[PDB]
Formats: sequence, C-alpha cells, structure tokens
Amino acid sequence: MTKSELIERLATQQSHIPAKTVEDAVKEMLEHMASTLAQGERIAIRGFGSFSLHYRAPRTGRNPKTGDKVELEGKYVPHFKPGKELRDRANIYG
Amino acid sequence: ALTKAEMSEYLFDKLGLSKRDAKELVELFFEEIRRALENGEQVKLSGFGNFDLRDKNQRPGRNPKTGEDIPITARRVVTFRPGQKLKSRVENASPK
DNA sequence: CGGTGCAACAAATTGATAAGCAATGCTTTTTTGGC
DNA sequence: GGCCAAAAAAGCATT
DNA sequence: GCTTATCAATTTGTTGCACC
Repeated sequence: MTKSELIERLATQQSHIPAKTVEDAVKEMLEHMASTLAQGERIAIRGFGSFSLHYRAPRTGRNPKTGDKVELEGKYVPHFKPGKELRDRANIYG
Repeated sequence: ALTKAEMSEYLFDKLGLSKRDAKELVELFFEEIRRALENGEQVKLSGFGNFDLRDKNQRPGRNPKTGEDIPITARRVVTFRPGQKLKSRVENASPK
C-alpha cells in the first residue's frame, strides 16, 4: 500500500469527508511526523508504535564499491518501535 | 512527544477541519496502516518510509535478570525502513 | 473543555543470532501537474 | 477519477 | 565486514488518551 493508495482507501470508507480533504490531511500528517523527528522530538501513538532518534557515532566507513575509506560524522537516524496492538495484529504465528 | 491530540490540533489549524473529523482522520490513518500490515501487505510511504513484515524463526534467548535460557518464539514482526529523504532531514537533528 | 485512571510504554539487564549500512550510477516506481 | 510525460523518490547493485 | 538491533522475563517509573 503506497501513500496514494492509503489516501484512496481512507477516502472511500468514510463517505462523509471529501476525498481531496483526506488527501491533504494524510500528506499533512506525514509532514507533521517528519518535521517532528527533524526537530528532535519523539512520536508516541499508543497501539501503533513510537518513533525516536538513535545516535550513530562518527566512524571511518567505506565506499563498499571501491573500498575507499570515508570519514563519517556522528548523526541521528529514525527508529520505530511497534506498539502492542500492532505487534499482536501483525504477528500471524502463534 | 507528538500525540494523536497534537496531530488533530494541526489538522484543525492548518486545514480548517472540524475537531471531530480531524480526530477521526488521524485514528483512521493509523488504523489503515495497521490493517494493511495485519493483512501481510507492505506499506510504502514515499517521503517518509516503509513498514515491512519479517518472519523470524525461533532463536535462543534468556531471562536477562537471571540467565534462564528461553527460546525466543517464531514470529512475524513489523520493521520500519526510513527513506533517504527522511533520513537526511533527521541526520543532524538534536534530541530535545 | 478538563479531570482521572490504567493499559501501554521506556529503561535496564545478557548474549546468540539477525538486520542494516558507508558511495554512487543506473533502473524502476511513485508523484506531480496539465488536459 | 483517468491519461500522459516529466520529476521526484526509491530500488538495485551490495546496502 | 563491521556495527547496530532483536528479544527472552521482571521491575520501576511514566504517559497517551479513552472514558466520564
């Protein structure tokens, strides 16, 4: 399911909110989440999961294609942790 | 942290939606992603990232407190692979 | 709009096993905006 | 909403 | 080829948000 397909599925369901409105809403929510992380803030949606930033220490990496060394500075990367309801619903196994 | 309430507040201010629909749109948004995942479908949100399902076989685990070896059961889990766009926007963030 | 209670949530802990990634050009998918 | 070509993003290689 | 994440069971302290 792509972002646009998500919009269509939402649009359909509740025929009481304009399709265009749902399009704008979904795009706005994702920007809100993205900007929140870019601002260094966490995301906490009970039953879905939480997003935070994990630190990666500076290091001497490599261009894996050429083997050349490359100096990488410290940085932050997004991390997502599934909430209970999402874990359970997604886990088909016992 | 960003919460459902805050997200609804933003939809109210930015798009002028009713506080009732803003609240419902947010819940529908996350539910629709959950539904797709419980259905085994990959969710790819361009500009943000992908939520993928991985089937993990059983493996060795234990009770960290004590040490009693306990097998981590087989399970299908949800992982998130942030896209490059989001990765760039965040690489130089500063935890508040 | 606001107060409250509590299931869901963060952090800690150990160690075998699994997942993810540095650079970058080419390919493929998804989005975008006009009709 | 569909079409279509151009752009943006992602996918691949290997990541 | 090396680094980071996954997870077990259990406790302590915290919080999103449904319900009044």
